[PDB]
Amino acid sequence: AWKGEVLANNEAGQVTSIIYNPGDVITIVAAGWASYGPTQKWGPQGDREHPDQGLICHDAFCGALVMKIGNSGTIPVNTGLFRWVAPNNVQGAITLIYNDVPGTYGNNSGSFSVNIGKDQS
Amino acid sequence: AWKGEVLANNEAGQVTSIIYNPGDVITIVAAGWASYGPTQKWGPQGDREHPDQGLICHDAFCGALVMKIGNSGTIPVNTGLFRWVAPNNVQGAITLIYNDVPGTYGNNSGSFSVNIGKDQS
Amino acid sequence: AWKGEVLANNEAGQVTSIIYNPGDVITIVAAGWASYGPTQKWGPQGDREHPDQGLICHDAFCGALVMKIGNSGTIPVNTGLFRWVAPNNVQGAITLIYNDVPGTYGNNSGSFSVNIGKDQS
Amino acid sequence: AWKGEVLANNEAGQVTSIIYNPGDVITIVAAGWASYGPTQKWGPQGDREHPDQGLICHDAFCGALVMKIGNSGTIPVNTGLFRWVAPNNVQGAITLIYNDVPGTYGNNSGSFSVNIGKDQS
Ligand SMILES: Cc1ccc(C(=O)c2cc(O)c(O)c([N+](=O)[O-])c2)cc1
Ligand SMILES: Cc1ccc(C(=O)c2cc(O)c(O)c([N+](=O)[O-])c2)cc1
Ligand SMILES: Cc1ccc(C(=O)c2cc(O)c(O)c([N+](=O)[O-])c2)cc1
Ligand SMILES: Cc1ccc(C(=O)c2cc(O)c(O)c([N+](=O)[O-])c2)cc1
Ligand SMILES: Cc1ccc(C(=O)c2cc(O)c(O)c([N+](=O)[O-])c2)cc1
Ligand SMILES: Cc1ccc(C(=O)c2cc(O)c(O)c([N+](=O)[O-])c2)cc1
Ligand SMILES: [Ca+2]
Ligand SMILES: [Ca+2]
Ligand SMILES: [Ca+2]
Ligand SMILES: [Ca+2]
Repeated sequence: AWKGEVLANNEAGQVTSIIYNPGDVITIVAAGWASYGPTQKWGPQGDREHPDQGLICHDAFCGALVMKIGNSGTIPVNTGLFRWVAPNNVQGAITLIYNDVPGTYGNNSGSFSVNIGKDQS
Repeated sequence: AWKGEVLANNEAGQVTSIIYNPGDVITIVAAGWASYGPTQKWGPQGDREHPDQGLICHDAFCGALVMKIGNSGTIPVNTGLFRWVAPNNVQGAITLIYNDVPGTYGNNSGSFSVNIGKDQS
Repeated sequence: AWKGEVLANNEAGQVTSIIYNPGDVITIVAAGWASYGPTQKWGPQGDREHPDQGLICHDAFCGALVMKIGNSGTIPVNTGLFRWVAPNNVQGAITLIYNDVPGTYGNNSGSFSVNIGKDQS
Repeated sequence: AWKGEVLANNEAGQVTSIIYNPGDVITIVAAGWASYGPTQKWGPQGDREHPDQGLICHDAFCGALVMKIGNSGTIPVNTGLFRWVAPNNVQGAITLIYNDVPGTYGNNSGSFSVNIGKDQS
């Protein structure tokens, strides 16, 4: 399995040790408190009240945890995924990213602690 | 595995199908939005700003997800637990509970969607 | 998980650390060479040519690996069990036993090397 | 997971649906009765009394179950593999094969029933 920190200010995202292959089943658990700028913190589901002003993922709130798998678009993670299977032709290294507007990561703070494992299949 | 809803207004908590036995390894993923009363919602980590005025679990925020295993005290769950093992002499049915002050559940709303599975061991 | 040897000459069998609980999924893999008395040795399926009379397990060949769960009757194991759930109401420690006629274990020789693990469930 | 039969008389072996990828943990359980020509049958460990000459796998007995991962050399399987990680740099489809001398498969008979699954990792 993989365990590590995803910094909210890391615009390129945190590459994991997990290479998602066809057929794989994965489980993700994400925890902790982070900010996209304000003097408040939100969990891995982000800020349900903040407008989307050009987020890297339009299917999750500002300040949410998302991922890319190889060459994929952003996929919501939020608090995690339980025994999850990717779409046809989605494969490669999993990168975890804090959901924010491109070029606005410099004022972000905090992190999420994330676990990923491959399940039985 | 078990999947189900934990209602924020359910003071007795939601009993699951998971009977935790000595040696078991479990994974929990919790998601969603709930309130302990106010016209705002919080995720399974609850409200980090709200004081503890007699919460059923003093190790988690008001509005967080917690659990009991058989005859145990409350144990924080928050967003989930990854490949977790219980203390010596903690065993029995897992019950999931919204963290609030006893007798104050009537104004709560929303729910968490929760998955629990037993891992390889 | 558990790994150990089951001696063919051990009439009482080898009690393991694995406690089979309701709902558990287990995998067993057994290997090696043993005899119920002749100079030949057989694997964990035993001797398909030997008559069935007086064996501790009528549903496996003489020289096969079998088990008990708690105080159950004998259950065939043979080369192993893949992601197995008990079809009967059984609970308790797994004991591994060589299948032979009671009182005839003293001329037996060799052993099986066995792995047991609990699977995801 | 994959379940199927490996015929002893099939020199090319049975290609499975399981693609072994770097880091995968697999479990294999094999059962049944087969012959490399004689009237006797043996289990998936084969015949411990048969000489080693000309077999497709020098590290297993004649009549044993072996495999290839992609275009690898033969790898012993015997009764199975418990939570196994490839110790060598191998990737690709698992092919299951009966261990015999090339060109001598036509007098073989019987089969092994095999389960393969990917384990948690
Ligand atoms: C149209 C517009 C106007 C103001 C901003 C803006 O200032 C801003 C700055 C951030 O650090 C930030 O994290 C976000 N966000 O999440 O939406 C917005 C961004 C876009
Ligand atoms: C000492 C005191 C004063 C006011 C209240 C109180 O009114 C209250 C009511 C709730 O529904 C509720 O969910 C909580 N809480 O989470 O703390 C407090 C509770 C205790
Ligand atoms: C050394 C040894 C140990 C066990 C056996 C053995 O299993 C055996 C011995 C007998 O006298 C017999 O009549 C039969 N039978 O009827 O199949 C089996 C045979 C030899
Ligand atoms: C009448 C009769 C027929 C078959 C057996 C018999 O099956 C048997 C099995 C053994 O493992 C064993 O060790 C021996 N023995 O050495 O005598 C006999 C035992 C008795
Ligand atoms: C029907 C059949 C099929 C295969 C065998 C067999 O494997 C065999 C045949 C031989 O002529 C021989 O010399 C040896 N050897 O040296 O061990 C083995 C024996 C019989
Ligand atoms: C010189 C020599 C010695 C041993 C073998 C031999 O091992 C063998 C193996 C077979 O599976 C088989 O089917 C046969 N056959 O029937 O001839 C022979 C083959 C050739
Ligand atoms: Ca920002
Ligand atoms: Ca309340
Ligand atoms: Ca005997
Ligand atoms: Ca042959």
